[PDB]
Amino acid sequence: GLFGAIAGFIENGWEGLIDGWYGFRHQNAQGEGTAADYKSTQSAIDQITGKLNRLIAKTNQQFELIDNEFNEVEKQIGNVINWTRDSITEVWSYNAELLIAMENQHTIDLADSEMDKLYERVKRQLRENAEEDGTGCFEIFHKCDDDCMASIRNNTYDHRKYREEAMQNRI
Amino acid sequence: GLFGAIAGFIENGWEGLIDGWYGFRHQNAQGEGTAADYKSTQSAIDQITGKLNRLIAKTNQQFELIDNEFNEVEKQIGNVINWTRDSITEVWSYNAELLIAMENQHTIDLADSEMDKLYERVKRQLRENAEEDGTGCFEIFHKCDDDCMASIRNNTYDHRKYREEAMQNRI
Amino acid sequence: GLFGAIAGFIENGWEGLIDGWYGFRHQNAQGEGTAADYKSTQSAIDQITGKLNRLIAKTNQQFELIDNEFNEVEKQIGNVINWTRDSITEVWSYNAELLIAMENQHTIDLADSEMDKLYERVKRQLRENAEEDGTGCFEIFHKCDDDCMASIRNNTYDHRKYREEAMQNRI
Amino acid sequence: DKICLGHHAVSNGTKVNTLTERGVEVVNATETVERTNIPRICSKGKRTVDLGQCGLLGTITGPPQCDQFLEFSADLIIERREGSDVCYPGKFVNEEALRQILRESGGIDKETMGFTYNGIRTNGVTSACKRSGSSFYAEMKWLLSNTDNAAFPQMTKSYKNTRKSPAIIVWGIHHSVSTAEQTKLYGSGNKLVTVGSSNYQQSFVPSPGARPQVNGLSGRIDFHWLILNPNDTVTFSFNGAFIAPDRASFLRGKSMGIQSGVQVDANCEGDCYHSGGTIISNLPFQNIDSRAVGKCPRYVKQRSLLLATGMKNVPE
Amino acid sequence: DKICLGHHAVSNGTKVNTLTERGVEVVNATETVERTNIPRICSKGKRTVDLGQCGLLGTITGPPQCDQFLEFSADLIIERREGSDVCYPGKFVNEEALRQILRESGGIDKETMGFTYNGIRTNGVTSACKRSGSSFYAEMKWLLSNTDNAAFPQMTKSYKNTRKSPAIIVWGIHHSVSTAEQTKLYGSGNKLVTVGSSNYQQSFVPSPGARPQVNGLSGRIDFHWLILNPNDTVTFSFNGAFIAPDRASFLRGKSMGIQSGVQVDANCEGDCYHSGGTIISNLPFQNIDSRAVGKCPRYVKQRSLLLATGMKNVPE
Amino acid sequence: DKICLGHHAVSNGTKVNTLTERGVEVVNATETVERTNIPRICSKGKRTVDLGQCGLLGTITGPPQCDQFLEFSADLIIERREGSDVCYPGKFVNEEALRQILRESGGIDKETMGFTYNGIRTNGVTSACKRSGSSFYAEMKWLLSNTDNAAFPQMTKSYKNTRKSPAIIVWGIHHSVSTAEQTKLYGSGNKLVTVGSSNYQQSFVPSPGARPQVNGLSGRIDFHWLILNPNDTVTFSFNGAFIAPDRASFLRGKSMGIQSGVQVDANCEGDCYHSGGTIISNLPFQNIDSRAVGKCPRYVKQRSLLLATGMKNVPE
Ligand SMILES: *[C@@H]1O[C@H](CO)[C@@H](O)[C@H](O)[C@H]1NC(C)=O
Ligand SMILES: *[C@@H]1O[C@H](CO)[C@@H](O)[C@H](O)[C@H]1NC(C)=O
Ligand SMILES: *[C@@H]1O[C@H](CO)[C@@H](O)[C@H](O)[C@H]1NC(C)=O
Ligand SMILES: *[C@@H]1O[C@H](CO)[C@@H](O)[C@H](O)[C@H]1NC(C)=O
Ligand SMILES: *[C@@H]1O[C@H](CO)[C@@H](O)[C@H](O)[C@H]1NC(C)=O
Ligand SMILES: *[C@@H]1O[C@H](CO)[C@@H](O)[C@H](O)[C@H]1NC(C)=O
Ligand SMILES: OC[C@H]1O[C@@H](O)[C@H](O)[C@@H](O)[C@H]1O
Ligand SMILES: OC[C@H]1O[C@@H](O)[C@H](O)[C@@H](O)[C@H]1O
Ligand SMILES: OC[C@H]1O[C@@H](O)[C@H](O)[C@@H](O)[C@H]1O
Repeated sequence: GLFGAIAGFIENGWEGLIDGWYGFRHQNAQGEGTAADYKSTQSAIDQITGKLNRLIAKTNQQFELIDNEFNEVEKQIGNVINWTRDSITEVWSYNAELLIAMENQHTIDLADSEMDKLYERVKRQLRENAEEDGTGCFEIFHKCDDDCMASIRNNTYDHRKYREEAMQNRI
Repeated sequence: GLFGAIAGFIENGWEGLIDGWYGFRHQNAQGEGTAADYKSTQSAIDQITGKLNRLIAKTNQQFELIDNEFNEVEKQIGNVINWTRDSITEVWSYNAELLIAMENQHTIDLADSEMDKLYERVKRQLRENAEEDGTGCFEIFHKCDDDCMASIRNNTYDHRKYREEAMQNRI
Repeated sequence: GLFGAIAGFIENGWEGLIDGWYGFRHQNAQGEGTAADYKSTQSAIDQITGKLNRLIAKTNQQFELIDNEFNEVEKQIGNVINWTRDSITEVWSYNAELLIAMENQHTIDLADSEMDKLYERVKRQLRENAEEDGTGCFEIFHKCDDDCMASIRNNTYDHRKYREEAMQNRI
Repeated sequence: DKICLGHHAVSNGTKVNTLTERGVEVVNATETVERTNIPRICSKGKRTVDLGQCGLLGTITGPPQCDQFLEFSADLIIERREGSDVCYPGKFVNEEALRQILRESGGIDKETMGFTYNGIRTNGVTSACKRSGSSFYAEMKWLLSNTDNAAFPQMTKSYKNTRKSPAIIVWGIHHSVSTAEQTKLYGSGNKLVTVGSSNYQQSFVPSPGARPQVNGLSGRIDFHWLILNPNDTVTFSFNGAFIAPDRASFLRGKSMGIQSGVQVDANCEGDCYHSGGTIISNLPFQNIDSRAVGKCPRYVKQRSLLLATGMKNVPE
Repeated sequence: DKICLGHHAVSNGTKVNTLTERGVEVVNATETVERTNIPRICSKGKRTVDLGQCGLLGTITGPPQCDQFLEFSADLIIERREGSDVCYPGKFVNEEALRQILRESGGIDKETMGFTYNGIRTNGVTSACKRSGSSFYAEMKWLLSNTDNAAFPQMTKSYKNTRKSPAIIVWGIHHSVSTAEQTKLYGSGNKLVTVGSSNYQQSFVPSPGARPQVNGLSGRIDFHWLILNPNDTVTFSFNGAFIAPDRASFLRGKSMGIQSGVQVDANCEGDCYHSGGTIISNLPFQNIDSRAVGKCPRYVKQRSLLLATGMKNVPE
Repeated sequence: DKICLGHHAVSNGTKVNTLTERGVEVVNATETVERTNIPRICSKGKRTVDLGQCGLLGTITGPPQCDQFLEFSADLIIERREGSDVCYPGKFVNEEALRQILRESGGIDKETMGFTYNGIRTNGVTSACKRSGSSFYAEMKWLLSNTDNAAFPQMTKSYKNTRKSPAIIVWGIHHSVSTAEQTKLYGSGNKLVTVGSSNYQQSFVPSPGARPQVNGLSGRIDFHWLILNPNDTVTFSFNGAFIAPDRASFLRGKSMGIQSGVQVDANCEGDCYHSGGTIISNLPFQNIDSRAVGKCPRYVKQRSLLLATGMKNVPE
């Protein structure tokens, strides 16, 4: 749902990748290499995290019996209580259900978010040196060795270097 | 609200279009033609759908009288009941109101979503062959007949074909 | 959270700017100037606005005593009431907490929204005349005086004028 | 040569509210609060009993009205305003709790408790409980003294719940129009009716005297009741003002009790009732009788709450 | 030559919580739980009655304190801890339900029931109910026997609700300090007070004997009550220990009852009251007295719940 | 030469529901409704009292069973089905309210009320209340007449709450198997027990007669009770059928009362109890006993509600 990346224009996703949530698969000089992006991986994690520490919570509200399991109470008040009780059970069953769906919708669309914010920051690094393949790859129009890959990966990559190269190469 | 497309940079929208939710108006060789995009149209529909089948729901919770329309009950317990009752009526009136706004906000922002995911996939097809007009059109800088339109529409359109043509044409 | 702009690729933000929420800092001919964008500023404001006028609300539901501060009521019914009562206090404390977080999450992600819709409309004006610097600036590759800045600011800026200039300048 | 993206709209759309706005035009929306009633007790499929002129508590005592009902059996039980639990004026002690029981009983099944009587009458009848001529409650017996003023010889009787289900035991105290007249019936002195179950004990002494004519009669018989358990015994110790139960009443099962003023209709089936008819919907919220029973939508105050099923409607 | 977009910030912002974070700095936020009380019953515009030393149930019986109030009329009714429903020790049977009635009555309007008396006293007074000297309840009459030990000739009286509204009928039973002293007043034997309405019957026999001195008097008069309907009749059969009602009391309309310890103030107008003052707000949640009445915000446990009204505050 | 972005997945994931979908595969999710019970009263740290064969109300009266408990002291109080509040058949008037008091008492502390007796017995014992041989309630005294049929000389006693906390005063009425036998014990006539506190008055007359044998005895003693205030006095006026309280009972503090069928366990500490054990969780919702007490998660109907903790799982 939403945002476009996860199950969408990024055509499925990667069982290979086990170092985090997000990452880069490349191919160049040596061949294929895959290395997870810890800042996008920890951004998602640190947000889900914050939900669990809200919902996994210590309700100090105490309640006590009004009721009796062993010598059932007067009939009239007993029926009022169950009513009141069940009237509430409803509310919470509703409240719980809806909470879990609301947050699963946001948990998911939150994941799709952190991916569209990565793709579209690696387009801002790679200026006019490369192009949008369609499904979630850039075409680095010019060679990029396993130190040039690593310069995109740790956000140094100067596009000034290879701009002169790509300028023509891209024709 | 949000996302930018629906009532925003796409300056209003199309009463003409009756084949779905989303679509393409073009002009070329013959002139103007409009054909709805069934995958974006059914993606929105299938998501709204899923809401209705959640809210339009069979609550088996039964409740029975504690109360009496004909010979009103004791005065004391009667006032407790109404209280308890009205205390709840409040809760649900709140709960309902808020549910409907929450989901209308998401229903809407969900629509705006599926449009920004279309515009920005037809930019990924059309590589460096065309440009962002402003309000929701690309300028195909090179002719595209009513079989070339149809190649964008069913996601075949190779940008390699017309790249050579647009390269200069775009100057 | 979400959307990428506010605290993200826009590396922090501007204590200088006091004329609204959003704006443009430039540098050119004369030097630096900052002028707030009232349509994006009022779009955010008009949306938050609409929340407050929902939550700041006149609940006509009346309630009365069932209870007694001065000559405490019978013991049995008294314990039922507190129960019922506290059973509710729970519900609202839950309901309130969750409402405020849900809307603060949307209030925030709503702000990040109106910024990504500005950046990415000033890219649609500036066609192929400029480039994405990385952190939230375009490089107008060609001079833009303090009437050319103002043409982007009030959404006139024709990219046809300076396209010829930027075409080469950008190499 | 060019290409445009966009979305649909319509001539006029439906105004809904969002989290941030009060009244955005959208394409299709649908209503989320049920407003439409049906003025009948939609009873298709269901074993139904419309008591009419019988009042629910009458199905234990057995006045004239409640004759067709002394062993009713049901899925739904409808109660009527016309209906009445008594013939000889008086009332049921701890009334409304009992109805809350019988409404959910699935109907009752009677069994005699087997009391016979040495040295009194077994038979006292009134002009307000009319069968052929003047009669009484069918499940009960007005126990008197043999002739005017004579001895009510102090008695004890007892009934063991044979069955695995609990019973309902009923009996009445007779508040006779005066102390003078309390004699004319039962004889003089402290008139003690005592009632020992086992998970319950208690006693009842009539309070005779003046009180205005109802069905043109100045007396009262009020009925009391207990739930007798599997295996238990009740014991009835008394010396006057006692209406003796012929039969104990057991519950058949499970039922819905409602109260209504509208008629039955076997055509339309429904599970959400109230005194104005039947709430047939699939909507999460109803705005109809906030005491609707059965399996309902939720009551809300709101008349309408429009949920969007389309995008923003934007024309030029 | 270049162009930059961005957003505002400030030196220091306000910490709120989001769905995923506990304390993000944002620009402007506002508080969503009302904490600020006003220590007075903000009563502007409103027809108010501060009972003070009258206790709400006193407005039917009419002790000394409740003299200025026997026909009060109101929008708001304030009850005080100083206040009291009695002069001759005793209490009201089924008390708190009655107050729940009178609080919402809009005030009461009295009418005499028209009982006169052949062959007794009509007038019994006590040193605890002081008017000029020693007096009694104004809406009631201590009915005795003519002289010491003499006959209380068995009586019956009756009042028809003439009006279209329901009434409130009151009466008292006198538990005299001993069986010896029950005679000194009314005469000997089983002292039966009986009370037949029509949608209600019942009886009362005094229980005399020892119980410690309150206002230096060892007796008790406890009051009982019923709601008499349009057209109905109540009937009062008795032979002693009876406090007879002079007047029946009808309800004027609609009112808010509160209980408080703070003073009135006509300057500030408000609709959410409690015993500590007046909750004036437009906020959806209050954290003040969880038994606040009137039209309130919702009680919550939380002291503060900060709702954001700006973006993320990010400085360098 | 190229570069690709993307995200993780797995062989198979966990199905959850979203706002728009019923069952999207996601990577890691976690369960949000507690289902796992512990079949014991997890009581680590806590001053606990398992009454067993004592019934909570027995800790005031003091039957045989409740001997080890007449001054219990506690954080948790466990009640058992085996347990019982009585030896001489009968029951407690207004029972369940009292337990709701004692459960939260933190345990009780006794003090004698100091009644001695001129001209009666002080000592009546039964074969059902067995200590050494046949005995009685320890906190009470069966007050009789000196010899068979003899005078019960009319009495009055009184106890002032010395302390700053409220007390609990108890006493019993004896419903003797017959009027004949009411004499054999106390002597004849209207047997009036009267009970004046100050914020409470009332009286009790035994109703003797037939009712079936329980512990092979056909009589009943039912107990009544009041909360006596700081400074107040209670007064006990009577002439027969009276069980006199030796001691008044004060509350120590604060406790949790539960009812259970499972055993204690000092190993595992917990705050959410019910009759099936102990709900140890940090989950917001439990699906276990909807009458769980203590500090619990919320009951819900749902068995499982899976909350997502990862992205969409998409493989090829
Ligand atoms: C209230 O609920 C419990 C069990 O859920 C049941 O056993 C109890 O008797 C109920 N009471 C009535 C009268 O329905
Ligand atoms: C409780 O609510 C009903 C329905 O609105 C009302 O008619 C009834 O009399 C209420 N009870 C009291 C005592 O106000
Ligand atoms: C119910 O609530 C209030 C809490 O402020 C308390 O003082 C009152 O006495 C409670 N009732 C009982 C029976 O404890
Ligand atoms: C009831 O009592 C009988 C007496 O013969 C006994 O055999 C049986 O176990 C009991 N059964 C039930 C269901 O109460
Ligand atoms: C009350 O009784 C009188 C008898 O004179 C009658 O005329 C009137 O219609 C009755 N009913 C009502 C509702 O006022
Ligand atoms: C209780 O009575 C005594 C009399 O000796 C008195 O001095 C004291 O103030 C009273 N009240 C309390 C709460 O101690
Ligand atoms: O029902 C009321 C009246 O009915 C008459 O037929 C009867 O003869 C009268 O004694 C009186 O009882
Ligand atoms: O009020 C209590 C006391 O007051 C005295 O004035 C009166 O003479 C006494 O008889 C006693 O009643
Ligand atoms: O089970 C009760 C019976 O036990 C006997 O031992 C006793 O002598 C009888 O009087 C009777 O009390």
